[PDB]
Amino acid sequence: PLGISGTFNFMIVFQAEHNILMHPFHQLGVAGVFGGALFCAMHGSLVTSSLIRETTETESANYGYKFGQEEETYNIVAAHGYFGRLIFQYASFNNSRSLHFFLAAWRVVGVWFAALGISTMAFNLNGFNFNHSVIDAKGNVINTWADIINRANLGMEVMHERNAHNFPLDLA
Amino acid sequence: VSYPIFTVRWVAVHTLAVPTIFFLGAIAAMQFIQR
Amino acid sequence: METITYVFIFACIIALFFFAIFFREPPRIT
Amino acid sequence: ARRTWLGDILRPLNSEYGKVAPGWGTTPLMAVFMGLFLVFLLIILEIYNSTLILDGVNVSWKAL
Amino acid sequence: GTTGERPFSDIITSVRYWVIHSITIPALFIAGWLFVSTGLAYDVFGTPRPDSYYAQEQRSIPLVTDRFEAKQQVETFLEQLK
Amino acid sequence: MEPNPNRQPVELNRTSLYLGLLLILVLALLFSSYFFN
Amino acid sequence: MEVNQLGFIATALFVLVPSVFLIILYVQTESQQKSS
Amino acid sequence: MEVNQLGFIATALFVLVPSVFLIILYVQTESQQKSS
Amino acid sequence: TITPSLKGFFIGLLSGAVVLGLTFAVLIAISQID
Amino acid sequence: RIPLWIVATVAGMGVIVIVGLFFYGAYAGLGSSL
Amino acid sequence: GWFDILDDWLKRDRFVFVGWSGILLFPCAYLALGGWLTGTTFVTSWYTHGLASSYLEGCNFLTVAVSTPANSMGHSLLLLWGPEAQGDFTRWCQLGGLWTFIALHGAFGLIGFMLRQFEIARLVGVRPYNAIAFSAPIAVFVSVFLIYPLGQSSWFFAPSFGVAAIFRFLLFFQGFHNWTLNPFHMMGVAGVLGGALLCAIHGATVENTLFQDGEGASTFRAFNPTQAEETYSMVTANRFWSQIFGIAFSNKRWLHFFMLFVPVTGLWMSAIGVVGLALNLRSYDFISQEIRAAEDPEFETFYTKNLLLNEGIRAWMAPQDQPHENFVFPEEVLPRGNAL
Amino acid sequence: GLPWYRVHTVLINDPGRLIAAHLMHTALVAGWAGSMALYELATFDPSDPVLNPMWRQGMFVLPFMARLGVTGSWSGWSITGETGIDPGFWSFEGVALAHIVLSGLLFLAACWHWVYWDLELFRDPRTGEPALDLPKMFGIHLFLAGLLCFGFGAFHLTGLFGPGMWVSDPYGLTGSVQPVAPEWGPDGFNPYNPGGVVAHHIAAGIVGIIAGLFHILVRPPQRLYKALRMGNIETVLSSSIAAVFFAAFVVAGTMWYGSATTPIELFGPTRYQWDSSYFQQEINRRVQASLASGATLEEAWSAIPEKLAFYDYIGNNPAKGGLFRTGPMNKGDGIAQAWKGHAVFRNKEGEELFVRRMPAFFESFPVILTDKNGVVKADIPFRRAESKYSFEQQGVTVSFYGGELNGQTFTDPPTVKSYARKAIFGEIFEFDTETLNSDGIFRTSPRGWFTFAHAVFALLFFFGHIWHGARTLFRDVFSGIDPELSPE
Ligand SMILES: CCCCCCCCCCCCCCCCCC(=O)OC[C@H](CO[C@@H]1O[C@H](CO[C@H]2O[C@H](CO)[C@H](O)[C@H](O)[C@H]2O)[C@H](O)[C@H](O)[C@H]1O)OC(=O)CCCCCCCCCCCCCCCCC
Ligand code: CLA
Ligand code: CLA
Ligand code: CLA
Ligand code: CLA
Ligand SMILES: C=Cc1c(C)c2cc3nc(c4c5[nH]c(cc6nc(cc1[nH]2)C(C)=C6CC)c(C)c5C(=O)[C@@H]4C(=O)OC)[C@@H](CCC(=O)OC/C=C(\C)CCC[C@@H](C)CCC[C@@H](C)CCCC(C)C)[C@H]3C
Ligand SMILES: CCCCCCCCCCCCCCCC(=O)O[C@H](COC(=O)CCCCCCCCCCCC)CO[C@@H]1O[C@@H](CO)[C@H](O)[C@H](O)[C@@H]1O
Ligand SMILES: CCCCCCCCCCCCCCCC(=O)O[C@H](COC(=O)CCCCCCCCCCCC)CO[C@@H]1O[C@@H](CO)[C@H](O)[C@H](O)[C@@H]1O
Ligand SMILES: CC(C)=CCC/C(C)=C/CC/C(C)=C/CC/C(C)=C/CC/C(C)=C\CC/C(C)=C\CC/C(C)=C/CC1=CC(=O)C(C)=C(C)C1=O
Ligand SMILES: CC1=C(/C=C/C(C)=C\C=C/C(C)=C/C=C/C=C(C)/C=C\C=C(C)\C=C\C2=C(C)CCCC2(C)C)C(C)(C)CCC1
Ligand SMILES: CC1=C(\C=C/C(C)=C\C=C/C(C)=C/C=C/C=C(C)/C=C/C=C(C)/C=C/C2=C(C)CCCC2(C)C)C(C)(C)CCC1
Ligand SMILES: [Fe+2]
Repeated sequence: PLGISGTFNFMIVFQAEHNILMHPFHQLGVAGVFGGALFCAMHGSLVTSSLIRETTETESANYGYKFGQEEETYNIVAAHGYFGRLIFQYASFNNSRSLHFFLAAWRVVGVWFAALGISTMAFNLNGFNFNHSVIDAKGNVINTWADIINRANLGMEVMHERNAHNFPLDLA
Repeated sequence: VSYPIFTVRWVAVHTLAVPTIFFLGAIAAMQFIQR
Repeated sequence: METITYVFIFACIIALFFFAIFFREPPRIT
Repeated sequence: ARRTWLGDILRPLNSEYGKVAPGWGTTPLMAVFMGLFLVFLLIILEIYNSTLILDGVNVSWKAL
Repeated sequence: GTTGERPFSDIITSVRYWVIHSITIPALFIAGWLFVSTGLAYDVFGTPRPDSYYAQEQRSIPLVTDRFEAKQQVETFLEQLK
Repeated sequence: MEPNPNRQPVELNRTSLYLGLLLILVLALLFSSYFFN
Repeated sequence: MEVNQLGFIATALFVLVPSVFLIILYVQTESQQKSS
Repeated sequence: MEVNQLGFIATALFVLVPSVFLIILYVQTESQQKSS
Repeated sequence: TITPSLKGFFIGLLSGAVVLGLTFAVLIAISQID
Repeated sequence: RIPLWIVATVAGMGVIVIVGLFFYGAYAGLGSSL
Repeated sequence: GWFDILDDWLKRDRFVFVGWSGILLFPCAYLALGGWLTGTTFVTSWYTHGLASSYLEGCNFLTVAVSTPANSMGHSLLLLWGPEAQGDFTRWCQLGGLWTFIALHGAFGLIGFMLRQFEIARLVGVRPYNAIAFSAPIAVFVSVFLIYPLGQSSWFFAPSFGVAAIFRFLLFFQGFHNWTLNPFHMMGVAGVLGGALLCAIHGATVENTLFQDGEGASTFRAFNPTQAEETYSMVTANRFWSQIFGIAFSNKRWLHFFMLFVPVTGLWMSAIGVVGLALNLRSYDFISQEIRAAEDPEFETFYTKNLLLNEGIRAWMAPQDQPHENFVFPEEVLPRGNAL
Repeated sequence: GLPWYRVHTVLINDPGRLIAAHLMHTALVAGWAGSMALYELATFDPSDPVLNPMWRQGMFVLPFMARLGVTGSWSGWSITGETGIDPGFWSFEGVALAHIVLSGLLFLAACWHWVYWDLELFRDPRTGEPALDLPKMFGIHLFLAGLLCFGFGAFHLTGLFGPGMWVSDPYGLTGSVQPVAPEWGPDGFNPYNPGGVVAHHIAAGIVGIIAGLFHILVRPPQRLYKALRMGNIETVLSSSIAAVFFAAFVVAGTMWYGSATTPIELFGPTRYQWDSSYFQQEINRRVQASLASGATLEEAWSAIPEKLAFYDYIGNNPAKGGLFRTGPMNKGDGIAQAWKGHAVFRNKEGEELFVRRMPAFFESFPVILTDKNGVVKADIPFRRAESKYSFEQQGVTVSFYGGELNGQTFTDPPTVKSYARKAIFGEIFEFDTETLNSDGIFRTSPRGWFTFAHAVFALLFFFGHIWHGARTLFRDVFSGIDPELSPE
């Protein structure tokens, strides 16, 4: 539903009927989003960290640049030369074209899976489900840390849309 | 030239590679603990 | 009352869109 | 400039800007109080946390 | 930047790597396995084995009640417990 | 009554101001609700 | 609608006080050329 | 004390809105020399 | 007064001194071989 | 000396075989539901 | 010298940097990775949640988690050699412990690692700024793994160090703290989410405004690692969005900076928000509504309609989630709509 | 074009104008004290230290005037509930009329250090420029601190020169401000042990004086002064913000968990006091003694003291509040007017039952009456069509001992229920809500707020620490990266 608290609703319900949170797709979704949001701060971090010279301390360091510059403002070599070093040296990017690219595709690819996640469970191929999947000898059941997930899930299933549901199975 | 086998780099790469296979074996082992 | 407060913000902001797009400081190619 | 009553009365204390003892000098005795300090906090934190016990020393509202 | 620490392709592609390792790698793979098979891993980390999570009759959970005389608890549970 | 040197001017350009305003107008729009309880 | 009483002075002042700051700092600068 | 409700936003805004104007117009001028 | 807990701490301090101590010594050692 | 690709594929299959084991292992594995 | 020898050594290149920092980064950080790992593979978490937390027990990747200390301990650091465990690595492994471990050792890994970001940074003549941005997580990890728990009852209610066990951490908030409706958390997603776009866009926006300066179908090699030459026309930029979105990121110091801000900022707004949850100060409230929720039994907003979901999440999970309370809810007391 | 955050940098050098700065944030704070101080003072009600002690009224600043010792107002009343004895000038009003004049003058000393900004003292001899010696400057101020810290430690709290400090203990509470004797024995560390405080200040004072001298004399190694770039004031800021924020987190701890630095009555009862039925168990003991001592169960509870039942009311358990639940605990459950009586719920069979309380986490909650042994004998159904344990079908009932209800019993299924649901909150009470016009929802105690205060505050400051520390040390790269490249 188009509105702020509406989304929250569309959500909490879903979890309940799709266990979305336990869905391999949404994962790869929260994956990139979190990533991009981390990379967005990474690549933004480095650049400004190897920014270059052009200012006083009174002046705003940001001023050191003109629209339509011919050469980039940052010192890429002194950047990779740092980041690369900070754990591994080779898990770093010298290939600005590649890096800026990595930024593109990561967020944009995970988000897709995600977009597909909803679209996947759209026809009921919900997230995983391990309720009662872990048991001992006698069969006495050992709750999986997912059984709680599911417990809190019922609390949701039950309430959502009280009055209409005129039958045992939320088949829709 | 002649670069040592006991490298800073190596101590690390090891602390990991030893357990990992120790673990992986442990796990592949569990794969059958029925009953 | 308070719903005007919501609508006043909502609006003066649409106009902060006006200025920031049309009376925005231009990109000077030098 | 513009000195005055206190301006002169306090000129020494502010004078020796760069006055710096040579080398590493005192440092060691710092690091000795330093670590000597840690255990203080830790020993306090740990009495408090309830990890360090003592007698007539059970941390509670009760305490008269 | 100028880098100079003993190369990788070298040894992953090295004749000696595969000969020292071939024998020792599965030594760990095997070692781990045994750790599980003996069933010591369990006693190693208290981790109960399916055969013994709940006593036979009881239906309750062996939950640690008091943080200070906890050691006892565990026992007295692991105790009556099979 | 002798001028202190450190009298540097202040800066906030035609744009930064648009953001500054977009920054407030928003939270204002966000918190308003919670400011009404 | 039973709502908080400072809603106006709260939300409102929240807008006009910081905003007025930025406003000041801009026209204070756009007036370096005496223009504005 | 049962008083009018807009007392604050009324009296208050009455102060800060025109006042802010004058404030602006001053520092907008005292900044001709870039000083301020 | 040397409560099993207190003794627990000293023990902890000693282990702490041991890991730091062993660590620096080996460290000054290898740094010295260069 | 030993060709690089040849170490990759055999190293890989292991990950694909070991990982494969893990999926079987979830069906009869303790964590199954039987 | 004597110091500088230690310095000189540990400080220069050798591939995997190891610095004045490393001394605490590497050790804490290692144990930490291990700390979590061992648990998932071998350690159980039964004696605290009556819940299985190890491959060994049969748990899967998404199941395994390194518990969290029973509500019987509270915030006691639960020391291996402390009064509670008494250096009994099996009981200490049983009373959970590994938690405080993983968490505390870990807590340093960050402190330590950020330092490293400084060390390597002050040594390479760059702006530490990266190290700053990194507060983003410290604040989160601090508040969310130490502060919040420290504010509540026991280490128990603290995160779970699990895959699913951590998802529980969500719902549980939604259900009890109704976090979802907390301004602060909001900017928290306003920044992460907002930033991700910022990332995915600058990344691609750049790629396309790339000067063909190579020959053929491989614009990935055509780039010069060697010298200064704006690879992406900043001009073909603004004149693009300026016409497609109305706005132009004219400059790269700010663009490549504003990207630093977005996240880091929101995160903090999250860390604040949760700090709230520490002392149960939460945004569940919303009087204006609930007061009128009393009468007018026929007026309904999503807020309430949602808020109700929460109320179910409580009643059902609390009994099994919070075992140490031995909750008991008879068939009747449980809230349900007509049908199921 | 100098951007705003950079505008306060103006000074950095020129300590002259800076003094006038701190000379202000100082004349601006002091003021705020006397300020809200007056305010809270313009609203605190003394009428009853029993059910309307400050902390409920949403008192935040006046709670301290007690710690230190100001118990009363020039209007013949106190916070203990005294009579005839009225403090000297130094009574709430004073404390305020006080800081009010303070800030007021500092504002002047303030607008002085500005025009008169260039002084000899701020000018270094050998150097042709404005410089400030810090490596010593610091130790000096230190010397004053401890000198004072001790000057206070032994000369105030000990009661030797001045009033003690607020203290009491877990009964009543019967708190008051009495003199404290520093007890250095090991239990001086039981945060709770008040004595454990006077002992620390008298003791840390020593350690400060010595240090000051030491740092007023000794000079810093060129190995440190080169590392900690001393001389560049920028470093003293990260070198302090660091401690300040930590100083926070400690005040955040002492506040939330218990501590003799934050009492039980000057601040909302601790949220943990209710976690463990501290208040009901320390009660049952007394109503049990009184009981197995030859007394009517009635004389029994009518025996228990007002204030104490009250503590056993979840409505004071700091947690229950809400981040936006805008006010003083009173426009919540209302104004506590009195204790109704302990509500023991009887079965129809005669069996005694208990209302299974509401754990701090839930705003919502289903009442359940468990048999004295955890079994379930009563609840308030939701399905209600398959109810097996309804009050009505199990004939639940309620009697009352103590309070004002006393010796009375209620039988009608409605009220019996009701009384229960309100029992899930601890000790039932009678709240006048009309006067303030409460809402029916809980709010958090001062203790609650204060914690969340030196919370987000301290959690932020470490960011300043990380920011200035980083801008202290890299004041070099600060400008640009250095046009030169390629080596490394
Ligand atoms: C933003 C920048 C971030 C920088 C990051 C830097 C990372 C570096 C990390 C190093 C420090 C982290 C590890 C510290 C662990 C300390 C262990 C602890 O917690 O110690 C454990 C104890 C807790 O005691 C509690 O006590 C409770 C009740 O006991 C007390 O009360 C009872 C009645 O209820 C009884 O009377 C009893 O006798 C009495 O002792 C319960 O038993 C609880 O289970 C128990 O945990 O705390 C104590 O004694 C110790 C005193 C507490 C000091 C707290 C300092 C700051 C953190 C706390 C803030 C929490 C509040 C936050 C508010 C919101 C924002 C801050
Ligand atoms: C509080 C008062 C005080 C202050 C502000 C100082 C300040 C100083 N002393 Mg000092 N000193 C004091 C009291 C004090 N001293 C006392 C009482 C004694 C005993 C008489 C000394 C004895 C002494 C000696 C011998 C020396 C000093 C020196 C110094 C200077 C060293 C520079 C420095 O601080 O970097 C050090 C900065 C740090 C160590 C910061 C690191 C701390 C962090 C990293 C801890 C980690 C945080 C972690 C998360 C918390 C763990 C706790 C947890 C387990 C609970 C500095 C100016 C040195 C000097 O050069 O003098 C001019 C020196 O040689 N002092
Ligand atoms: C210094 C810390 C501090 C603390 C712990 C308190 C605590 C308290 N004050 Mg208080 N107060 C303070 C400072 C403080 N005050 C100051 C500096 C002033 C002068 C402006 C006041 C003026 C004042 C008045 C007039 C009253 C109180 C009252 C109270 C009590 C009721 C709680 C409340 O009103 O909070 C309300 C809680 C909130 C509003 C929570 C959300 C509000 C903000 C913090 C959320 C947004 C913050 C920020 C703007 C977000 C933007 C960030 C940005 C990056 C976008 C409570 C004991 C009341 C009282 O008990 O009797 C008078 C009351 O009437 N205070
Ligand atoms: C602890 C005391 C303290 C002092 C004396 C300073 C002093 C300074 N800081 Mg600073 N800082 C601090 C704490 C402090 N800081 C903390 C705790 C943080 C992190 C939380 C920072 C983060 C920080 C950054 C990122 C920067 C500074 C900068 C500065 C310098 C100029 C910046 C400026 O004044 O902006 C002018 C301030 C304003 C225009 C005010 C507007 C900002 C908000 C919206 C005002 C809100 C406060 C006000 C409404 C009420 C205050 C209530 C109070 C309880 C906070 C100046 C030397 C700048 C600097 O020198 O460059 C490195 C700079 O860039 N600081
Ligand atoms: C959040 C993590 C963090 C990070 C990334 C930094 C980073 C920095 N701090 Mg710093 N600091 C921190 C937390 C942090 N600090 C805390 C919690 C305090 C307490 C006040 C300080 C106090 C402090 C001072 C006084 C100074 C700094 C300074 C600095 C800067 C120089 C490096 C330094 O001083 O040594 C880094 C120090 C450490 C990494 C501490 C080491 C951790 C301890 C010693 C290990 C022992 C803990 C123990 C074993 C744990 C057992 C747990 C037990 C309790 C159960 C650098 C930017 C300097 C500065 O910026 O001035 C220019 C400076 O003078 N800090
Ligand atoms: C989605 C979650 C998330 C993950 C897991 C993550 C992971 C990481 N982030 C890093 C960096 C960063 N993240 C940054 C901003 C952010 N990062 C974010 C979110 C994440 N960041 C968000 C919140 C912001 C957006 C900007 C900055 C920019 C950096 C850095 O530059 C840095 C980097 O350069 O990465 C390449 C790397 C630093 C590695 C390191 O310090 O190891 C060394 C020491 C460590 C990590 C030991 C810690 C031990 C402690 C944490 C014990 C914890 C153990 C449990 C948590 C494990 C449980 C596992 C689960 C399955 C339960 C890497 C660890
Ligand atoms: C395509 C790749 C490209 C990039 C994305 C790839 C995403 C792949 C995601 C797979 C992750 C989970 C694997 C499936 C779980 C499973 O099924 O294996 C389990 C343990 O797993 C595991 O132990 C997961 C291993 C991950 C540990 C990583 C630690 C990081 C340190 C590594 C350092 C290396 C130097 C073992 O089985 C479990 O335990 C068994 C008991 O033996 C039970 O019977 C069940 O089968 C239960 O599932
Ligand atoms: C629902 C409404 C309520 C909430 C608000 C809505 C959120 C909107 C998100 C925009 C925030 C990001 C700011 C852009 C970065 C930037 O462009 O920043 C400056 C201002 O631009 C702006 O933003 C101008 C703000 C108005 C743009 C929104 C117009 C909406 C109509 C779009 C319809 C398209 C068919 C532009 O240049 C900036 O400032 C320049 C100096 O003048 C520098 O040189 C740099 O270029 C720097 O980027
Ligand atoms: C309900 C409501 C109104 C809001 C919800 C609550 C809100 C609004 C919270 C916001 C409060 C805060 C501070 C949130 C976090 C702060 C923050 C910076 C978040 C990031 C999101 C944000 C503010 C703006 C998003 C920016 C964005 C997505 C796009 C603008 C940048 C952009 C156009 C990039 C594309 C782009 C790339 C490029 O390379 C070139 C050359 C050009 C010209 C470009 O335009
Ligand atoms: C705890 C402990 C410790 C240590 C530890 C350790 C040693 C740990 C470990 C370890 C480790 C170190 C572990 C881990 C790791 C690893 C691994 C074993 C992994 C994994 C897995 C897997 C399964 C994977 C998979 C994959 C990958 C790898 C990626 C891609 C995808 C795939 C699937 C292929 C200490 C001393 C502190 C203390 C005592 C105890
Ligand atoms: C006649 C005179 C005078 C006058 C006056 C005075 C004194 C005063 C004043 C006043 C004052 C003294 C003032 C003020 C104050 C206040 C302040 C200074 C503040 C405030 C507030 C603030 C700052 C804030 C905060 C906040 C907000 C804003 C809201 C939210 C929350 C927070 C916290 C964020 C005197 C007496 C001096 C004497 C001399 C002369
Ligand atoms: Fe970039």
